[PDB]
Amino acid sequence: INPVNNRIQDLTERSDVLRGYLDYDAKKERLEEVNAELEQPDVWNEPERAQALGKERSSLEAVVDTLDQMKQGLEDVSGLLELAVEADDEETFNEAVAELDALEEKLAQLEFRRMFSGEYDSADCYLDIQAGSGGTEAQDWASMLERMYLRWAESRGFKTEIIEESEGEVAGIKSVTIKISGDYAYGWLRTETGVHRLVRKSPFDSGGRRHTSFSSAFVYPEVDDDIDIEINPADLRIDVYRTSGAGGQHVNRTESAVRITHIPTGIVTQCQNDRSQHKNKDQAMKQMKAKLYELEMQKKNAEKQAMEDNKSDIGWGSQIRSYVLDDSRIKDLRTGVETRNTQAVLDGSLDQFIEASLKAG
Amino acid sequence: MALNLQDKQAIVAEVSEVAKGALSAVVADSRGVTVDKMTELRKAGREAGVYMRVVRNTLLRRAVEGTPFECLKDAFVGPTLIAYSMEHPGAAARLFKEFAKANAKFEVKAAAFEGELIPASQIDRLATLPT
Amino acid sequence: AKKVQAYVKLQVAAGMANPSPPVGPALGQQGVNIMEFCKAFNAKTDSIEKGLPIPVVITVYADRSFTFVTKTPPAAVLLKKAAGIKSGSGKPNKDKVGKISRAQLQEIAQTKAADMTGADIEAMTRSIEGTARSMGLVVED
Amino acid sequence: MKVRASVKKLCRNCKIVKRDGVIRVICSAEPKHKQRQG
RNA sequence: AGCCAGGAUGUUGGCUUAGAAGCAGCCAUCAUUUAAAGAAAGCGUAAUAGCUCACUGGUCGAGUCGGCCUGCGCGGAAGA
Ligand SMILES: [Mg+2]
Ligand SMILES: [Mg+2]
Ligand SMILES: [Mg+2]
Ligand SMILES: [Mg+2]
Ligand SMILES: [Zn+2]
Repeated sequence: INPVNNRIQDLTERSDVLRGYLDYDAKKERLEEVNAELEQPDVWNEPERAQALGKERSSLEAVVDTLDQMKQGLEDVSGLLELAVEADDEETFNEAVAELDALEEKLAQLEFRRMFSGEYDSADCYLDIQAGSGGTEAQDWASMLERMYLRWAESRGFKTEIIEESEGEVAGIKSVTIKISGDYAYGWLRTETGVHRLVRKSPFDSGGRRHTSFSSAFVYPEVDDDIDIEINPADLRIDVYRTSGAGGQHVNRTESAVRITHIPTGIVTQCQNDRSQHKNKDQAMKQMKAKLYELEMQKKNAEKQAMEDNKSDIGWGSQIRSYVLDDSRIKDLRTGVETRNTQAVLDGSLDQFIEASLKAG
Repeated sequence: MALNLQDKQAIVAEVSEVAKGALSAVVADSRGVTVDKMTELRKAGREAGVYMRVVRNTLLRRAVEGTPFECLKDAFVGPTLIAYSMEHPGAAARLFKEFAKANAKFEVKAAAFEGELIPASQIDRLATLPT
Repeated sequence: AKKVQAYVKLQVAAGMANPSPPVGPALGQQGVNIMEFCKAFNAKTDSIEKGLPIPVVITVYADRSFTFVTKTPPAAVLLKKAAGIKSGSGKPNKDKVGKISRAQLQEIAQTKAADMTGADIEAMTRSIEGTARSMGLVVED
Repeated sequence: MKVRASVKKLCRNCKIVKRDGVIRVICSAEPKHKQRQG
């Protein structure tokens, strides 16, 4: 028919998922309820509420006001060339060409919303893939799931770097660590944390029967340059006193010992090893430098442990995709995308398993 | 003002506006209101011309020094703030009346209103407008 | 008794309609009738233009009655409709705009002076030429 | 009122005064600029 | 130096067309009405609103103001 007009029905294909997910009718209808909330004289007495809302109304704009104009252009961009192809108006033929860029850039305005989820989207990330027990079949599938994403990362233009590796005793691997390098590395693979599921007839067992083996693929950026010891002497109360006393008249007179008490925290750091106050100062400053940074490593782990506590209670909800190769069927159990193209999946056909997975997530 | 160069420039420009104009209509209106200065300064550029500028440099040795060539009775308009206004585009035309309508439009004051010329003298309120 | 004491100059975007949600509580400082202005807002745009920001001048007299004074649209948006550009200043050596012809600027000059006053309107014609130059927009003959 | 060995006019309204021979800075706008000694 | 008036015009001026609208990082320094007005010196309010100074006139009307070179002092200067 027309590659120009079918492209419009393909922008429609990208639009309808966003129409159904965020509910652009109810997402629109939410705005008029908060217009009357904001249109009020007694909203000045809660300025924090209005400041939280004054941009919240604008957050609803770029979602609704983009889609509200987007539905109008579907008939408009298609109907422009439809009248231009009849009269063969070559200028009007070229007029609808820029019209194809009208809604697509608006769709790109929603692409901001697609990548809005995240604070390290453009950061480089790691691809850590651990294998389940499963005998050797799970060892092989970790390798089969390695090259699943290793073929895909190079299929899109991302730099693939293999940092760590651990091979199988018989065949396959055990736990490989790939570092995907480039911009938007962690952004696309953010929806890849979670266990993957394989169902196939295992070739490793002699009487080969259908094994249901699993593999997990946890990703994380691990990119930082900010380390704060907070050795600022506005803190760190210094207390100097004299030792126990074994060296006669001298050590009982010299205030050699020293204590380092942190002002915000309260941990004390004493040192009375050497004989000079100048020498015990640097050692007590060193031990305080250790005990303060090691307190920071526990608060890093405390927030990390509470982060896992929202993940350990999930259980059988950490499964991502079901690769049932006995009947040649793929099941993304999160969203509900079924595909019958397992030979093409291993090439890295997961673009269908991202557009459905990431925008809805 | 720096010195004589800028000072005489205020004089010389006013000097050229005496020789060809005839009327002497004055006001001591302190309130140069935003709209009123967009009215009385528009009216000259709507009726007469852009010769009429604000100047209340009324000092007996300053503005009189700007007019020692014609109508030396302008000297006795030497005291306190007063806006001089001649009339070139039609000698002694109706610049006075509509300007006095501003007095009926709440122009604050006009100290010792006299209709200075075209009697060639004082108090006469200029009923006759030779247009 | 009151004529001009509750003076306001407002009216962000005239291209849309129904001022009640965004600017409704602005006239709600004194309790002004929202629809009487909403109709007057819409009885102002439909006659002239309904697609760009135009400013209004309102003053509410005694019994909560107000008079209207429409104002000419600002050159920042009037030359955003004339030149039709989404560029602007802030970056003279990074993002400047193309030129505007003099007569097209004169067409604006006819419209600006028709909604304003002044001694010499041709003098105010050059004043806009400096404004567009400060917006990163070149203007020529 | 701040006690500093070096006093200066922090604002326009900030004036200087030598009350009892003791330099001091007083203000009629922001009563936060009052200074002494100097 | 005081006491009296204004302190404007487009301009709610382009942020990226959430909010500083003479006021956070925004840019840039326009032309006119002109005795006179910087798209700005401060306070202020999500923002505005509002009150002064810049600069200019009237007025009681004379010397006055800002630095530099220096003599001698002042504060900084709290211990048994
Ligand atoms: Mg005393
Ligand atoms: Mg003084
Ligand atoms: Mg000394
Ligand atoms: Mg002393
Ligand atoms: Zn002060």
